[PDB]
Parts: sequence; C-alpha cells; structure tokens
Amino acid sequence: YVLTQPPSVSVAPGKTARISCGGNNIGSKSVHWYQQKPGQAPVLVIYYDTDRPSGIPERFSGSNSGNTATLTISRVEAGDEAGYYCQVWDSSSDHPWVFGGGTKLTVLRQPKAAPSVTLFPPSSEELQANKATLVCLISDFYPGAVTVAWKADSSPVKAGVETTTPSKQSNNKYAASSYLSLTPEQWKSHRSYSCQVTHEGSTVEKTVAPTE
Amino acid sequence: VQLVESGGGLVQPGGSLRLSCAASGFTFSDYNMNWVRQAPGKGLQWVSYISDSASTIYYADSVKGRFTISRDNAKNSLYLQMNSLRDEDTAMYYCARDGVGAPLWGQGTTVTVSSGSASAPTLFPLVSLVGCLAQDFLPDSITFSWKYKNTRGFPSVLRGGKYAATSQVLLVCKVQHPNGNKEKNVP
Repeated sequence: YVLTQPPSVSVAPGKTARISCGGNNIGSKSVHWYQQKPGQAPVLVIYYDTDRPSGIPERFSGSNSGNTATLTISRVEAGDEAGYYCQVWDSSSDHPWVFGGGTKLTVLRQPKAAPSVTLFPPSSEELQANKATLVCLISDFYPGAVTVAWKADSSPVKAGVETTTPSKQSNNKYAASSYLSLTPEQWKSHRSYSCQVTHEGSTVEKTVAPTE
Repeated sequence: VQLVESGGGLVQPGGSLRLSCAASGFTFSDYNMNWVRQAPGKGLQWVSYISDSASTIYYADSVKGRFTISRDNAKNSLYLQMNSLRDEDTAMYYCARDGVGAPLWGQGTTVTVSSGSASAPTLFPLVSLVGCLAQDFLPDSITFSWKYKNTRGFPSVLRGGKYAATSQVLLVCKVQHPNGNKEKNVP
C-alpha cells in the first residue's frame, strides 16, 4: 500500500497549512498524524482520522475521505514548524502500520535574530595532549544559514576548519558550531585568532589571545 | 503508563543486538506491540509486528528473515533480536502500543553500526561565557548536564572519523555516554 505526501510545505504565519496524504480508498482506513520536531521524538497530534488527543490545540484538525487524508493546521505558529507523518492502521495487510514519506512544514516570515558568537581557545589540558582546537559557537540566529570565516591574525585559514550544519532549538532558532584544528606550535606563534561568523551579509567580531 | 526502550548502542556491521522495551501502567498482554525505526533525518518505518498476548508476527522486508521479535507477558517487556546489522539499520528504534486507546510511544534508543572502534568522549574545559568540549567519542549520543555547587547544547561534528560536541551556559561539567560518563570543572 502506497502513501504519498508532499515532501515540503511552507506557509506564512497565521495562515493555514494543509498536509495531504493519499492512498487508494484511504478513507476506508484509519489514519493517524504524528508531528516530530527536530531532535524530539514523534508526537501523536491526530489519531483515528478526526480525533485529537489531550493537550493538542484545537487548531490541529484532521479529515479522511476518498483517496486523501488531510491534516489542517489553522493559524500556523512557528512552534508548529516540524515534520508531519501520516500513518495508516489496517489489521488485514501483512504491513499493519504503513507510514508516509512525511512533510516538513516550514514557517516562513519568521523574525530574524542576530547570531550570538562565543570564541573559545584551546584548553591548558588540551595543549598538554599535543592538540589545539578552536571552538566557535553560534546561538539564537535565524535564518539558519551562516558562513564561518576562520582567520588567523591578518591572514585567512583554510585547513582545520570544520563547521556543523545548524540544528533548530527550542525557540525555533538555530545553533551551529565550527571547530578549527591546529597545532600547538602555530598557537603560540601567532598573537591572535579570530572567528568571523558571516550571517546575512553581516559578519560579527570574535577574537582570542594566546597570551592568556 | 509508560514505555521504556533500551539496549541500543554501537555494533559492528553484520553483527547482532538485542533491543528491550519495558512496559508499565497497563495490561501488557492484551495489546499488540510494534517496533518502529527511523533513519536519521529520514522518514519513519515500521519494523516488526507482534500481536497481542498471542503469537502473530509480521516483518518489514528490510529485516525479514533477519530481525526476530519476541515478548514476555509476565515481565511486561518487549524484545527485538537484530541480525546481520547493516547501515540501513542505523536508526532510532521506537516501541509502540498498538491498541484500542491512543497509541503509546516510548522514547526510542539509537542503534548505530560503525566501521570505527567504539570510544569514550574526552572532556576539555573552555574559558574566555564558559563551556565544555566533548570530542573523540562514538557513537553520537552526547548529553550535557550543568550541575554545579555553590542550558542547551550544540550539535556534533565529524572530525578525523570521530565526533565532537560542545556547549555553554548563561552569564562543573558532566556528560553521559554509554562508553563512559565524564566530568570536568571550569573556573
């Protein structure tokens, strides 16, 4: 049995989102609807077509008829931006449960937030291990598309740069880190290292001092 | 009324691992259990159907003839034997109450097959506003707890075959990992 979901659906805040999930006469079956925010476990928000559980806001509504079951989120909030999966229950097929490909609901038009950058030098316990790792931490920024420019004193660097892709946090704002691996010889050779987090055509300062 | 998945970790490819699911708050026997997995970032996937206190089994084709499901009605626990582990089986495995009432989902446990040897996180302090570096661990199951005597973490990155994560607090560090629980204090 085949379930089809649109891969991506995006709306404006306050507008309604309608997540379609189709199947040959899916109305004659029972459909559930799981909402999974990134990092959390899947949450049941609609079960048995139309019913919604406890603690689910009334704006989450469901419908199942003909060849398409639909999860209609009215008055969409940024807190609703998540992946949504329809699940069909049929105690007659050799695949009792059958999930859909899922739909990641993105809430456009969210307010931007300036990145909070925190540059960290290698540890005194790390230089004794012949290691040297710079850590550049970025928090509470939207959208989640930053470009970390690692520069050493006046010169720019290329090797050792390893940046993570931003992961959404509780306040729907993204966070990402960027590590610069170097040698203890180059740490006490230069006099200052800097992490230039370039976000939305707007860098942000951060500098450390190998002295202390 | 809760479900507790456990037994996941790091296994070598082609190996075997046993997953458990402790039940509580209901008559475990009268309701059908399911195993549901989910590749990282990908979609959901049903794995195995075990039926009620009886014995009726249904399998996902990916693990058909490989994984084996079982349950203990007296001890109120569900089991899922996994065989010939592959990278297609590296996922978050969930144990769910298929029944009359709203389905119960326990917090899933991660199973990760890996080509590198399992290793414990190494903690280094970070000062300038203060932080905690946890690097050279495997698999990525890091978690920070900032308990001091007198709050959210960052995602991990891959460096040289192992992962590394960090964090920081507002204005002693302790992390939990199956290979080893580490601690470090900062000034």
